[PDB]
Amino acid sequence: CKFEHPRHGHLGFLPRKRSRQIRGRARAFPKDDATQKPHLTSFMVFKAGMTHIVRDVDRPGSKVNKKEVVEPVTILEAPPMVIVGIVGYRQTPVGLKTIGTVWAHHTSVEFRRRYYKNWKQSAQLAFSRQKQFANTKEGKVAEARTLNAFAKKASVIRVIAHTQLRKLRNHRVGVKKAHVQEIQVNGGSVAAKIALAKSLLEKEVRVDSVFQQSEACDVCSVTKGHGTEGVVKRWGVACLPRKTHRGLRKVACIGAWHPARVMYTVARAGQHGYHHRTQLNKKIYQIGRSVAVEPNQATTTYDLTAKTITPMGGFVGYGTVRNDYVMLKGSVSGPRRRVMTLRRPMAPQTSRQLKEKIVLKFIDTSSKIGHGRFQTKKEKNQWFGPLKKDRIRREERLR
Amino acid sequence: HYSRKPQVSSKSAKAKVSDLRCHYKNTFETANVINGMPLRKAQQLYRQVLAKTRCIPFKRYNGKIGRTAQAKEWGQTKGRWPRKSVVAMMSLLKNAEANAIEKGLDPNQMVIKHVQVDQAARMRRRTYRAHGRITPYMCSPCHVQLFMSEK
Amino acid sequence: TRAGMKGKVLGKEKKAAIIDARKKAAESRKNRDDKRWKRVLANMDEEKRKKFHGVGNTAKNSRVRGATRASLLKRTGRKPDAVSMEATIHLSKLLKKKTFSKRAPLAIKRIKAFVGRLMKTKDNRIDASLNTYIWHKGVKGVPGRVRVLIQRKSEHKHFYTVISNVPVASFKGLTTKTVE
Amino acid sequence: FPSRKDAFRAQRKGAKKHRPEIIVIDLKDHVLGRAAAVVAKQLLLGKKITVVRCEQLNIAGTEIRNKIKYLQYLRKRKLTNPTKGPFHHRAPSDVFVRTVRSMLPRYTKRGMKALNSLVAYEGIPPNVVRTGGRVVIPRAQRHVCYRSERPYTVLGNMCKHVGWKYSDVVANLEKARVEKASRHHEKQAKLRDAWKSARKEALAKMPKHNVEVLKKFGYA
RNA sequence: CACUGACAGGGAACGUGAGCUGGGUUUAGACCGUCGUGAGACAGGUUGGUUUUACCCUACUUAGCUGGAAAUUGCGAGAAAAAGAUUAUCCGUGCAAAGCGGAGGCGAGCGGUGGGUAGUACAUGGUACGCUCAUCACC
RNA sequence: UUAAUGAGAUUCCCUCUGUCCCGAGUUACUAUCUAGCGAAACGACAGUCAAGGGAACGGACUUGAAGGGCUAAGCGGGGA
RNA sequence: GAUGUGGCCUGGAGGUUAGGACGAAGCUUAUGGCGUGAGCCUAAGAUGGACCGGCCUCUAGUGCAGAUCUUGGUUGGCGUAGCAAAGAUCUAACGGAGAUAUACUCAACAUGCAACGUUGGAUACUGGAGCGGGGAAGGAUUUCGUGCCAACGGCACUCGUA
RNA sequence: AAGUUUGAAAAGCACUUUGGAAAGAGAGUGAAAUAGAACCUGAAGUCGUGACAAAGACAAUGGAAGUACCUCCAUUUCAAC
Ligand SMILES: [K+]
Ligand SMILES: [Mg+2]
Ligand SMILES: [Mg+2]
Ligand SMILES: [Mg+2]
Ligand SMILES: [Mg+2]
Ligand SMILES: [Mg+2]
Ligand SMILES: [Mg+2]
Ligand SMILES: [Mg+2]
Ligand SMILES: [Mg+2]
Ligand SMILES: [Mg+2]
Ligand SMILES: [Mg+2]
Ligand SMILES: [Mg+2]
Ligand SMILES: [Mg+2]
Ligand SMILES: [Mg+2]
Ligand SMILES: [Mg+2]
Ligand SMILES: [Mg+2]
Ligand SMILES: [Mg+2]
Ligand SMILES: [Mg+2]
Ligand SMILES: [Mg+2]
Ligand SMILES: [Mg+2]
Ligand SMILES: [Mg+2]
Ligand SMILES: [Mg+2]
Ligand SMILES: [Mg+2]
Ligand SMILES: [Mg+2]
Ligand SMILES: [Mg+2]
Ligand code: NA
Ligand code: NA
Ligand code: NA
Ligand code: NA
Ligand code: NA
Repeated sequence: CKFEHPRHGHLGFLPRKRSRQIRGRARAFPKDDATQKPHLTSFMVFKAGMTHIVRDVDRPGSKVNKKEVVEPVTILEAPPMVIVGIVGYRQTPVGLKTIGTVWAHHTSVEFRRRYYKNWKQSAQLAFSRQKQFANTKEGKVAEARTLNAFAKKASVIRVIAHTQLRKLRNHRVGVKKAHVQEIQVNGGSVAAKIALAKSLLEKEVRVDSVFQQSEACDVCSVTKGHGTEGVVKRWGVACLPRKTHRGLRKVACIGAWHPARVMYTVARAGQHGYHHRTQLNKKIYQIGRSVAVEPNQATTTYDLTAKTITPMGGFVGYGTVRNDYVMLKGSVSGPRRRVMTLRRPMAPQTSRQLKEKIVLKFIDTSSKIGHGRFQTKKEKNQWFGPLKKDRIRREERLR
Repeated sequence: HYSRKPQVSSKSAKAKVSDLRCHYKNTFETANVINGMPLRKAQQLYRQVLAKTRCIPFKRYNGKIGRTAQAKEWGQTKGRWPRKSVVAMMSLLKNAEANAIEKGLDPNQMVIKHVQVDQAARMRRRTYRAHGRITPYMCSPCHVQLFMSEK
Repeated sequence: TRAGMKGKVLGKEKKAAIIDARKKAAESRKNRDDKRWKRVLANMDEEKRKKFHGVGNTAKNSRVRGATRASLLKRTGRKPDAVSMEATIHLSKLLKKKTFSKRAPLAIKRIKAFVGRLMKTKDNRIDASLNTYIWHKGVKGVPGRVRVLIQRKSEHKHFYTVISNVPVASFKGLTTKTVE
Repeated sequence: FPSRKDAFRAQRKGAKKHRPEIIVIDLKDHVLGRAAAVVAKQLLLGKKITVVRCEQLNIAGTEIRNKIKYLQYLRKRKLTNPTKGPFHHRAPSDVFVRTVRSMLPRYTKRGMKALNSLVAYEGIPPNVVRTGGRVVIPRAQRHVCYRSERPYTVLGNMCKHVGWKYSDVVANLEKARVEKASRHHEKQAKLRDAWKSARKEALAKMPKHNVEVLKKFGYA
C-alpha cells in the first residue's frame, strides 16, 4: 500500500561475476542468408582511445537537419587478421557439434605462442607433428576426407582467425600470443562457404573486407573492472540518511520475514565491471588505412590540414595508431588496449538513423592531455614561435 | 619414548623437544609438511620459508587465514610463513643431524620418517575486558618428536 | 625453469649446445631475410622503393629490423667483484601519494631495493651522507631525485653494497656511469 | 569415452567387443503414462532399456489442454533462487525420462540405478538403428488405448510450442533415416526372395517323413 | 496546492528496529484541569527523558581449489560414432547401389628440416613460393 | 501583566548551506594480507526449500523439488 | 500409583570358607561366555605393585543424565575478534648465541627471516597549565651497582619499576 | 587451595656428544626411570600420530535382516571317527 518505483538494475545481466574471458566473443552470429555472397561476419580490434568529430546531419524533419553536430567517437586499431583454419558444424538434436578442423600448412609464431605459458623457454613443438603429417599423401587424404565431411554434413562453416601483435606494434599491449576466435562464414551454399574459406587459408584479411564505412556493427567486449563494489555503485540504490547508525551506503531491508531467506533479486555488494556485453548498433564513421600508406588520416574535404588520427601527445596510455582502424560513433565497453570483436549487425538495419550516409567534416586531433587547444604541432609552433630551447639548438647548430 | 619405532634402529637418528614455547597449531603445520622428506630437502624448504619464496601449507588449523599462490604446490589455497615455528624446527633438525653424525650415519641420505606434534601443558596469563571482567590469555606450547632413517 | 632447461640437469655443455642451436636458427632466418630483402629492394623501382619506407634497414634513427635489440648486445662477460656506478633514482615516481609520515623511511627502503636488484645483493648499507640527504627536509619532504654512488665489494663469497650521496647542482643530462 | 586404462586392460584380456543385453523400444504412438509405468517396472527388474522416437509419444486430449498443463508445471520455481529450482526440460525424450523418474524411488540408490539404466532418444540415432529388432508395448499403444473419436496430442508438437527448439532437426534426420533404411530394404529384396525360394525347394529335397512331421506341427 | 497517461487497492509475523530513525506510545522529574480527606488517579492536556551483541549455521552476493557416470567401488562393457574375412584384409567416389578410379631389398615417391641461389605475393623483418646439395622420417 | 535574563517549549523571516534533488572525488586510521601475540559470547543435536497436517508459522515428520566436496571476503532474510 | 522377588549392585560388622610376589586392589578391551535384565565370570595386558574374593546373617552417609545443580579439568568457536587516541622514526659502528647459519649443481639475487641494547649522526615531538625540577597524601626499597633473561613487562628485548 | 604418596637405599642420571641455554641423542644407577623430583597407581574427556575401513550431497546417531572383509575371541571336529 506504499509509494512505488521500479527496481534497481537488470536481472537479465546476472550474475555480476567476472567474465570467463578477457576477449569479446560473439555468442551468436547473424542469421545466415544463402542468397547473399559468402562473407566473413566478425573482426578483432583494439581500443586506442576517443575523440570527437563534426558532421552535417541528413535527417529531414529534425531540428538539426542540414546542421553541424559534434559526435564523440571511439578509435579502434584493426591490424589485419590471419586465417589459420576451417571448422565445420553439423546439427544434432542436442545442438551443434564440430565435425573437424582443417589446419593451414603454415602457422605464425604468434599463433603458436597461444599454446604456451612460457614460449621463449619451451621446446616450441606446437604443430610440428601436424606439419610433418599433413604434408604427405596420407595427410592430404585425411584433409580431403575432412573437407568432404564438411560438404556432406555441415550446416555451419567458420574460420579460425588470429590477430597479429607484431603488426600491432603497441608498447602497452604487452601480450605477444595471438588472440584466436572462430569467425562464421555467412552467405552462399556450404560448398561456396568451404571454397571461400579454403581460399582464405594462410592469408591476411583486412577490416575493410569485412565491414564498409557507413554501416553499423555490434561490439562484443568486456567492461572495465572495478573489483568489489558496494550496492550504491553496483546497483544504484539510494544512500541512507546521514543519521544512520553503522553505515549509510547500503540497502536497509534485504528481505521480509517470509520467505525466511534472501532472494536473488536483492542488491548485494560484489564484483562490478569486467562483464561481457554485446552493444549493438554502433555506426562506423570511418575505416582508415594505416598511416604508413595514407598519412592524412584525419583530413577531410572541409579540413585540408594534413593530420593523422593520433592526437597530439598520443592516445593516453595507448600510444600511436599505426595500422588500419575503425572509427565507431559513441562508446564501447572496456578500457584502452583491450581486444574486442566487431560483429555484423543482428538487429534490423532499416531505420533512417542506421541507413544514414556519414560524411565527416572535422576530426579533432588536439591533445588529450589537459585541454588541448592545437590541432597540429605546426599550429602550436606558429602560436609560440622561437622558444629558448630552439634558439639554443640553433646556436649549437651554428657551431 | 616415541609413539613409533624406526624399522632399523642402527640406521636412525632421533630428536625431540618438550614444552617448546611456540604456537602449537603453527608448529603442527610447520613440522607435518616435512614428514616424508629427505633431511636436506626439508632444510631447504625451511630456509625458503624464511625467505618467503615458499610457504607452509596450513591444513586443519587454517580457520579464516589468508589465501596465497604459494600454497598451490601443496594442493591448497591457504598457507603462511611462521618464522618462529620454522626456526625452532630448524634447531630440532640440526639436533637430529648431530645425532645421526654421532652414530656414523650420512645426513645426506637420512629420510624423515616420523613427525609428531602434541599440545603441551598451557601457561596462564590474563586479559582485562569491558565492565571489569577478567578473561583468560593462554599460551599453547607444544611437544615435537621425530626420527629419520637412512634411505 | 622447466626440467628440460635446468642448468643442474643438462650440465654446462648441453645447456650451451641448446643455446647455440636456438641462436643459429634465429641467425639463419635473419641472414636469409637480410639477403632476400636487400635483393628484392634492389631490383625494385623508385616509386615502389620509396613506397616501402624503412623495411630493409634503410631509414635512419631506427632499430635493426632483423633481430632483437638484446641479441645485438655485446656480452663483455663477468662483472668484477668490486664495482662502482653512479646512478640517478627518480624517487618521486616511487613515492607518489604515499602517506606523508612514511615518505623518508619508504625512500630508504626503495633505494635499498633498487640497488639490491641492480647488484644482486641483499646487504645494502646506507652511508650517512645519503641518509642525511634523504631526510634533510623532514619526513615528508624527500627530494624527487637523488644521485647515488654504488660501491659493491666482497668480504662462499659475501657481496655487499655501500650507497652514498653524490651532491649535484642539476639532474639534467645525467645517465648511469661506471666509476673505477 | 573409455579411459586409457580401460582400453589397455581390454587389450590385455583378449576379450571381444561386448554389448549388454539391451531392449530397444519404439515409442511411436505409445501412451505416455502407460509406457512410462511399464518401463519403470521393468527397470526396477534390472532391464536395460533404450527408447527411441520419444517425439511421437501421445497424450490423451487436445494439444492445448496438455500445453497448458506443461505451462502450469513450468511456472513452479523456487522464488528466492530459481537456480536449484525445479528444472523444466522441454525435449520430448527428457519429458519421458522425467515421467519415468517420477514413477521410481529416485531418492534411493536402487531407484537411481534403475533410472541410469534408461536411455531416451528423439528419432532413431545411427548407433541404435542396427542393434536389432525394436519392440512395442501392446498394453500402452494408442490404437488399443484411446477411443479414436477423442483428440490426442503428439508429444513433439507440444514440446516445440513450450520451448523445444530441435523439432525440425529431428524431422529432417528422421526423413533421412527412413529414406536410407527404405533404400537398404528395397535392395536385399532379392536376398530375402532367394531365401524364401530356397526354403520352398528344400521342402521338395528333404526326406519325406520329416516333411510329414513339419506338416503335423503346422510348418509345411 | 500542484504535476501527470494515471496519480488503483491489497498481502508478505498489521513484510522489514543485531537495517535505521525514535516523532507518538509506555517508567522514574515536573506543570495544569478534573477527581480524591489523603497518599495518589485520569482511559485528559503539557515538557524532559541510555535504541546493546554477529567472528557461528543457513540464506544471499561475489571470490579460489578440487574429485567425480557403479556419482569415489566392479574388472558392471549402452557413442545422438563408423559399417564388415563378426568392423580384421587398403584408399577415393557413388544410394548401406551398379559399377568406376588410384594403391633381401635397391632405387623411387612423398614430404619435414639446413645450405646455396631467383622473381613474386601478402601490411612492408617474416612467412610462403621455383631450382639444386645435404640430412631426417614414412612408404 | 511584565523590561532584563534563559544549554527551557513553540512559529515565521534573512543569511547559509550535501538536509534533500542525487550523488561524486580525495585523506588518516581501520577492515583486508603478513610476523609476533591471542580472548569471549554462545554451544541439546544439527542446519536447502514448497505444500500438508501438526501445540493452529517445521531443520527433522508426510509427499514433492533441490543438493559433488572443501574454502576467502562480506551481509544482515531466517535460526520465532 | 501399589506390591513381590534364595532379584542385581556398593562401603562397613558378626560368622564361615578361600585366594595373593608363580602378582591383591585399581585401571584398559573388535574379550569371549553366562543372565529377559540389574549384572556376573573368564581371557589378555607387551598394566599395576599389596592386599583381597565367595557364601549366611547384621548394618548404612548404599546405585545418577539432566536440578540456569556443586567443585576440578577439558572443549568447539579459533590461530578467530582483535592487540588502530596521545603524529616517528632513519642510518652506521659496536655488543650479542641471536649469523653473511645451504645436500649436489651453484660467483653473488632468486635457499637464515624477523627482531635487540649502547654510542655517534640525522629527523621529529613535549612546548614552562611540560613524557621539566621539587613536595603532601598514598606507596615502602620501586633507589644504586653488578649480574641474569625461567616466569612477568597482553609484540619483542642483549633491556627493565622483573 | 594444597597429601612432598620417587625409590628399600639418593644409588637424585658421572662421562661422551650438539646446542647460547633449555634441552636432545647416547651411556650409567636402580628389580622397575611409562619410578627422573612437588616423580605410586595414572581413569574419563580432548588431542597427535601410524595402519586400515571406507565414504557423494539423505545432519549424525538408532532398529531389523543379510552380505563383503577382518578377527591377538570362544567352542567343536579331524577315519571304520
Ligand atoms: K598474525
Ligand atoms: Mg584497472
Ligand atoms: Mg543514532
Ligand atoms: Mg577477519
Ligand atoms: Mg582492558
Ligand atoms: Mg575496572
Ligand atoms: Mg521465466
Ligand atoms: Mg534496534
Ligand atoms: Mg536503531
Ligand atoms: Mg534534555
Ligand atoms: Mg531556562
Ligand atoms: Mg535553561
Ligand atoms: Mg549525499
Ligand atoms: Mg572483518
Ligand atoms: Mg517450509
Ligand atoms: Mg527448529
Ligand atoms: Mg542473521
Ligand atoms: Mg510409576
Ligand atoms: Mg559409610
Ligand atoms: Mg548420599
Ligand atoms: Mg532420569
Ligand atoms: Mg585478525
Ligand atoms: Mg617540537
Ligand atoms: Mg610538569
Ligand atoms: Mg610479551
Ligand atoms: Na481538592
Ligand atoms: Na561466510
Ligand atoms: Na557422575
Ligand atoms: Na594492527
Ligand atoms: Na640394570
